[PDB]
Amino acid sequence: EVQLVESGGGVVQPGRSLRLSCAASGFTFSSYAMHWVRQAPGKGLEWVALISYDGRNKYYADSVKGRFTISRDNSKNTLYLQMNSLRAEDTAVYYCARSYPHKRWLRPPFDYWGQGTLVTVSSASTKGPSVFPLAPSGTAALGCLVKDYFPEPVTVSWNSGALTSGVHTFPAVLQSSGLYSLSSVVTVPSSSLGTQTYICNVNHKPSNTKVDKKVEPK
Amino acid sequence: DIQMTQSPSTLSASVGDRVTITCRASQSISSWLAWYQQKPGKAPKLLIYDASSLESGVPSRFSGSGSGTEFTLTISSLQPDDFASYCCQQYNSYPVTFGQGTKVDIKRTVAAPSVFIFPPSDEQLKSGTASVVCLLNNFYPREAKVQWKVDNALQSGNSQESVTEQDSKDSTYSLSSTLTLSKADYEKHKVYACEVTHQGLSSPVTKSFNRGEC
Repeated sequence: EVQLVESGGGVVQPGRSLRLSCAASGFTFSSYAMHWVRQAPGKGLEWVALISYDGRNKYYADSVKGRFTISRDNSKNTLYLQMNSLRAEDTAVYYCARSYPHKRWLRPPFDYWGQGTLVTVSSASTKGPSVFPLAPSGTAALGCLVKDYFPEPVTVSWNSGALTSGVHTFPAVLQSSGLYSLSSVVTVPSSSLGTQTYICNVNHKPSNTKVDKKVEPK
Repeated sequence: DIQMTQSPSTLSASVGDRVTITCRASQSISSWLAWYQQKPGKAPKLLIYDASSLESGVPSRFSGSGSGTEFTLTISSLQPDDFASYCCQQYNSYPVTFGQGTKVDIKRTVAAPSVFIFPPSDEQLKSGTASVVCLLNNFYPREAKVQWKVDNALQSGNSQESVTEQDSKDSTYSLSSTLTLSKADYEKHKVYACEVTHQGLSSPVTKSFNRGEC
């Protein structure tokens, strides 16, 4: 029952530090070379670093050399990635991966991975969103625009979770300003407008912002 | 580092289909190539290593082939669990490298988008900013072009869009496009239009509003 569980990801500003952990279970961790691999938004997987079974040999990708340090605690079945001097381009999901057993640890396939932990490096600062109605103008669409917030994520529900069918909450896009913007829409029977009230419930926990915006015909 | 080029970027398939994804290497990697399966929020999974060997317990409907510089992953009788992304990896030489990935989505009949346009709210115009939203609802396939027009003037560089994941029940997508202008420039013009082209439409659909006089 091999399992790898990464933790420690978060949102920081350029130049700062983050320590990632990966807890391993279900195998003799101390007999395997271990790796970190990362995947930036909309890009391919990129190998970052590796460490030998006994922690004596470590190798690093050129893009992180001198800024990251891979390490391991074999008595705790844990692998670590300490980052400092982080850059925007270090933003990625970071994966812990096991080196294929009898394959050269320097260039192996990886037979087990974790679910990953997300690292976000940005000069933006925490900010709650503005929520604006997308007013409906026999099927009618309406929604809420969740603009200018940082960092991810926000959650949007409709009618406190009572309204689920026909709801589409879109992935946020990152604007020029460095802030996110998201839209959430729902289609309803034109004839229901005025009968049901429609409320997007918006929550951005990083800024402790909760907004309930009611959407009216204009 | 060895560059790995995967093709195609995406493909659609039905259950029972035979699906082929290729990966090419900038220099031969002999047979040192692995294939992985990736699903959102889950751990990557090793399917095939050494170009052709299946990992223990991997279903035999997966096969791998190739040697040198060109490589093939084939899923022969695709099953519902196989809708996912797939990436190759070389381990011939030290910095291991991966392809960009290939997404396999569910095939269905063509479905035209229902299009809606939303003017900026008066509360937003207060801020000094105008966001105009165009919604393309429940269409297939994923490929769609959204074109913003302001008093017939083609817009470029001032819009962003995002697309949902394929819907579990009806296998469609929806798309949101946002056009951003200053409040000053929004008030300079009258007609805001999003023109949508898609396979489900015999001809492009335009939805518009007239800023004033409404």
